[PDB]
Amino acid sequence: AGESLYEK
Amino acid sequence: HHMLHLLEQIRAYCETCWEWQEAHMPAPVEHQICPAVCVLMKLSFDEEHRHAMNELGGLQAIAELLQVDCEMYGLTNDHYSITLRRYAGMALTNLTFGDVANKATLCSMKGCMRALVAQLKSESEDLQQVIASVLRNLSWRADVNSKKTLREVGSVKALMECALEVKKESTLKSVLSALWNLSAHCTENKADICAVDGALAFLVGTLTYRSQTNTLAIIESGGGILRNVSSLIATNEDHRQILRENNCLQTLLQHLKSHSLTIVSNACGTLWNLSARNPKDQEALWDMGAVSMLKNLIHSKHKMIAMGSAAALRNLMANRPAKYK
Ligand SMILES: *C(=S)Nc1ccc2c(c1)C(=O)OC21c2ccc(O)cc2Oc2cc(O)ccc21
Repeated sequence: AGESLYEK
Repeated sequence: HHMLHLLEQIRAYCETCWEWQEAHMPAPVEHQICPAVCVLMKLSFDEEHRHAMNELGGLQAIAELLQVDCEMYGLTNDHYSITLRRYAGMALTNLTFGDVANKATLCSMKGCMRALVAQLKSESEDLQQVIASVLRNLSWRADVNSKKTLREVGSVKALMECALEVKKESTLKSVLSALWNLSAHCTENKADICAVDGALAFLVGTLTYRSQTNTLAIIESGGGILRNVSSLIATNEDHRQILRENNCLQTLLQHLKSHSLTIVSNACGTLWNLSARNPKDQEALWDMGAVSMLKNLIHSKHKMIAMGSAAALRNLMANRPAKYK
């Protein structure tokens, strides 16, 4: 899935 | 200097809470905490501001604020408590994003990790989405200790049990994103997913998910979890039967036609494991037309699509049914 900043 | 002012207000409140915890109730609304953390939530998006937080110990202060509030109020429906936990978790997500040290630090704080996992049962699905986003970054590129800690706290079974009762798509994306990262760590993480009751039925259901917006996020995530755990399901007759009665193999063949390279790659990987050591599902794939569809993908430009389609074709071609020829 990977990494990410917050899904705003 | 302005961020130090904000972080000190949090740490001052955290110390006020621990003074009460040793004795026995301080409220966050009186100390003006939710506005302070709301600024830090917004400041955590910028990269230069994150470097300033990491020097001043911003991840430790925000994590302990989230920790202590969960321990005090529990699983409350209070707006001020939930909104505080939302803005705190959103900051931790950004701080954990692309920082191996910060991933290890938040994992090592085992009091906070237990406090995080417990919030997945909360009534607010927005809070479930924020908690799942933190666990996504922690599970991604986890060190040996961080992997072991995530298994210890029981994030795998908590997220899968949560995923069944999720309604909104934004929440469901973050939860399945975390489970896909968690499933790739070890064989025992894969077993915990399959061990949850009605979990495999849900993951087959996500393959034909009707999305609200024009995105293939839920199918990729759900099928991506299925690809990882299919090695364990391949050596298990009971789990195979759950896939048959929900039409899994027939769905995974339709996924080969998809324009999304992730969906095709996940399908070929799932069909690799399921095609081996099972005459029943082998004969089913021959009848549904797997050999033709897989023969189209053997000459693909990408590695995993070409490897998975060829390997699954090898298993089917090696074990031809008596019906054919
Ligand atoms: C969330 S509801 N509001 C919010 C969060 C973060 C930011 C803003 C509003 C804004 O005006 O831009 C920032 C922001 C967002 C995304 C990225 O990639 C960088 C960034 O930069 C900064 C720096 C600050 O000192 C304050 C706010 C924002």
